[PDB]
Amino acid sequence: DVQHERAYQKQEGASFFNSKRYWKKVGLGFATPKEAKEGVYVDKKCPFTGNVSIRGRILKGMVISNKMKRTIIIRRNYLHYVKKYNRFEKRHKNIPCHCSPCFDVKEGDIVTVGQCRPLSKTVRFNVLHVEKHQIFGSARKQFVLF
Amino acid sequence: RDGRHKLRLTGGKKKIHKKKRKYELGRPPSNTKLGSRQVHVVRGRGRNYKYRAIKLDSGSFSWPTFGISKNTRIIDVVYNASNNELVRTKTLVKNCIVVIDSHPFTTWYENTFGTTIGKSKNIDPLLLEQFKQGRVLACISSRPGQCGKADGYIIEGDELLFYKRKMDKRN
Amino acid sequence: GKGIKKHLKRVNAPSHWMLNKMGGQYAPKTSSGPHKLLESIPLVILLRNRLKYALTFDEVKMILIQKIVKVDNKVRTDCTFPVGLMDVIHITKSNEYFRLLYDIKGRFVPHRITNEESKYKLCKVKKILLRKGRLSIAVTHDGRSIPYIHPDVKVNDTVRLDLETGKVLEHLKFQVGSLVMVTAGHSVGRVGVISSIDKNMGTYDIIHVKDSRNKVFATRLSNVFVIGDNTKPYISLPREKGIKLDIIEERRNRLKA
RNA sequence: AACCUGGUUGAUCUUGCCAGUAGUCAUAUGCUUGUCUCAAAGAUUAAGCCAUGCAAGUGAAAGUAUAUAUAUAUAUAUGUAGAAACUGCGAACGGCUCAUUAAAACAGUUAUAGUCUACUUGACAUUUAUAAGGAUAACUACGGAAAAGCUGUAGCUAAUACUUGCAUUAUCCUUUUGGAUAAGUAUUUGUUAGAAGGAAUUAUAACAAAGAAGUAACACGUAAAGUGUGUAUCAAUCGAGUUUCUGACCUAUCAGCUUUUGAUGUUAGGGUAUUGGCCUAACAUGGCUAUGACGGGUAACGGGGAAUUAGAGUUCGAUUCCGGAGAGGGAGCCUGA
RNA sequence: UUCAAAGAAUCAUUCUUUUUAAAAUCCGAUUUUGUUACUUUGAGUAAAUUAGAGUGUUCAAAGCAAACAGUUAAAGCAUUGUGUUUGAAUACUAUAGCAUGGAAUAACAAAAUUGAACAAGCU
RNA sequence: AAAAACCGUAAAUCCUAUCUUUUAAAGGAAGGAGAAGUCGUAACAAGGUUUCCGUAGGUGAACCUGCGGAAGGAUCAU
RNA sequence: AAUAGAUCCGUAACUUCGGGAAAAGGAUUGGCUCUGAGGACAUUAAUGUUAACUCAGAACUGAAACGGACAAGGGGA
Repeated sequence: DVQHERAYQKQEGASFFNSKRYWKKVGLGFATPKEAKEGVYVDKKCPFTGNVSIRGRILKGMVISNKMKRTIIIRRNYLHYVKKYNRFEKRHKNIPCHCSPCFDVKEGDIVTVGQCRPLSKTVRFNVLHVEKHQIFGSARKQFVLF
Repeated sequence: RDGRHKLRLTGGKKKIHKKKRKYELGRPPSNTKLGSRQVHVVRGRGRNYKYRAIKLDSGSFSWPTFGISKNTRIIDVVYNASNNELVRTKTLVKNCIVVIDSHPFTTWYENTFGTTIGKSKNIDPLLLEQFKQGRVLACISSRPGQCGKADGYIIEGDELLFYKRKMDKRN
Repeated sequence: GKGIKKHLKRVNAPSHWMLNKMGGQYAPKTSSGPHKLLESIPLVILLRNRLKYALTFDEVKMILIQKIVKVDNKVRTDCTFPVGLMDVIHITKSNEYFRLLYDIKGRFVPHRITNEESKYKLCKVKKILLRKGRLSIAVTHDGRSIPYIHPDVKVNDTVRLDLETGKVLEHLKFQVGSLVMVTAGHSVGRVGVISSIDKNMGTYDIIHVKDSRNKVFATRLSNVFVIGDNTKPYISLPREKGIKLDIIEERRNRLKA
């Protein structure tokens, strides 16, 4: 259940013998999710359960892809100003983020993520909060000012 | 030996300048065998010494349900979650599963509790069966190629049941 | 190799050092020590460019060889020694006492002070940390470590250290009535009563300061040095008294003579 | 200074370019040249090749002197110095160049709660002693080689070179005072309690195991006790490595790239100073792209900046400063912070 | 999808102040009420260069200096001598990032084949 | 201490392949420039068959012919 | 005479787009000891009984040899 393949993080600080489930607060205005607080999953890279600390900067984005295990692709859309023509142009760049199983995401959901230490070759952000959002058409084709 | 020469995030090849720096370094692995204690000294950055253990046979091992540690000797290597070649060649790594002599622990139990702080944890049958066998299962918890010593803890409960099932619906 | 750089080009030197472009290629790289190179001056320019006692680096060395100058009443013989944001200099042969302060244009000036005045040092604590045995040490802007500080002392407080013994005498807090001196900003050198402390979670906390003439200026909390309580500053201030005047009407006082 | 003029016709009005015009911290060159100040200068092509000589050395109290020389009251004591050499530190800075390099480097903006950090500064330490051991340079004698910043053998000798190694404190209580109790700095593992930060598996504390390295067998002398050198840890400082967000020229007669050969991610480990496919094993099929991926070109190091600017712009930036990279081309490695 | 009226002040107008729905704080009166773009102020911005303040390098390019009485001393201040008065400012440092006032203009969110809030009882 | 082996870091040389840049070439076939070549007369006038377009065939050359268009036509019109 | 099986890789001009093609051209192959993957059958999410040779990977080993004999394209313009 909690672990199926040959994979279990110790969940350091869980304590199993004497003590008096482990979770942190993350802070920064975010609320540790109830599913994280009372769940059974074990994630080494979860902001609320593992060793990772959220520090750096906070960003928002559309979930573009959730096809890999516990990580997602977040596309951030923004307007780049071209001085010569005195107008803007739509520009984008997608960033990969880790997504703990406490969060339930789909393509098109709007997530706010916080920077953490480099967890893989390309991921440096952990999703801190998810809001459901219905998308019509391709998620890449969507454009949101965040 | 770190950082560059990989493909970009997109899959594009990156033109390389900036020939290899020393601080990337990348020393060869320590394949810590099981045998007579020999370690070597590695001078890392800042003249900080790292103890690369070529072979160990004993180690500090902890009974965690009682929160004690006693110095025992490693008998055999029986599992590791990574490549099976490591157990087959009997190499000690940070999460290896080893067979540990139980006698120091059983003697300590006799001396402190009597009969075979916050005491009286009631024990379990699945571990004292191994104790009667004389040899017990333990998981390494240190990094022998980094600290120069193999230390670990007895596995009990669900994790022990898991590892026993993995070692032995099964053959 | 790429070890630490040991030279400082003149045009790369800090601006408040006031090193003329044409007077050489290099600047005296301050040795590592109590204060950052950016927010300190070396003794070479303290005794060569400000007091004009020396006409050259060799003359500065000649001064330092005789154990005459002291920084925080102990002998210093390093030419590139950081003096610091505020601290006492004693020239024994000429009997005189200085404190390094900022004028309202953010430049380090030696303020003449009295012998009795030259025993008090205002140190801005920067870190409070407990080591083995639950002993609390305060790391100050000067870079000293003061153990067994009073528990009431907080991170941004200031302490009045006795120079000869290195003991705290009294501490000052950071209320909205506490007067402060600004350290590195556009408003470096001003002295004001703290309008308020706008604290924002995760970024620089800003604090607003009222001058004597009710002019408000905001600054990063790291650029603030509590100098007194609401009664009076605990140090004599340079002749400007930490009041920055508008450029338009400083010209009026320049013209009237 | 927000400017135009000659040229298509037999003549006209247009479009439209050619030519004229001025500047260039923009180079070359022709002619000419009396003063003074001021000052760029082998970048362009050949990051082509180099004779010669110099460019990083260092001892004024403070490691080691019977090479040796000298001086004061009487073979003595103080000395003054000191060739050489050992030891220490520096030579990783500086100076030069711009070949490489196109989200790379660089710039602004973050993080390091993912790390290392010599000199310097502040704190400050723990499991034969009227002072311990061998062995070496310099030096002496005998040599080898055409030659080299080559060195063999034998004999001596020191050092802050190399290596051994000599108390004490804290806590409980009748309660100034008496007895009782206890003794590892970093670092690693297991079980726990928990001033600050935005958030801690933080500081710290307790229990159980290991355990580095050290806490001076060292040198010179200031008030009518000092300094030097060396040392464990913490902090500061001088820095570095990684790192977040955003920003680049031309080209689609480059449209699909990446993925066995790590590509994207999970898990475990190895490695590192630390995080990380950085590497390995298993597993899943991911990742980027017409908002231009992947390619190609650049007679492309990036920026601060330069020229020309009414305003917009266009063009340049090898070159004072900063960052990067390199030492004929590659690769590897020792010492060392 | 929240619009005006009343007063003090230049010359004949302009210019400044207050309220007038509703829900949670204060016993007739005390006070918060989407997100962003955008815009305003800040913060933090190396110098050199640039703009620019001051300064007769004999002028100027410059530089960051300098100026003041003294055919031979008064003054200031020191309780007998100690020179004194100064400057080396400000601005700029993207478009991105941090903080911040915001009424307009733009988006997005929430909004019914239905969704709320209040009172009482029950858990 | 020589020396050896094995993983690794990996210069360098060779073979093969691909690409980029430059370049030789019998012959072929364009374009441009020549002060004054030969042949015709295609276009500009209804240019002596109105011109022109697309397309197809043919001819020494300009060009000619068929089909369908245009007026930029020689018709703004019983 | 030259290889010639099989596995993995790589494969041009040209083209009637089907081919060319086994193009060209590289690498590997034994033995041994192991590791992994691929099914069927019964009990009150859970534990036993049992079968094919087929693939993939790793250590070791040898006079560097392994389609060991047999069998078995020379390619290209």
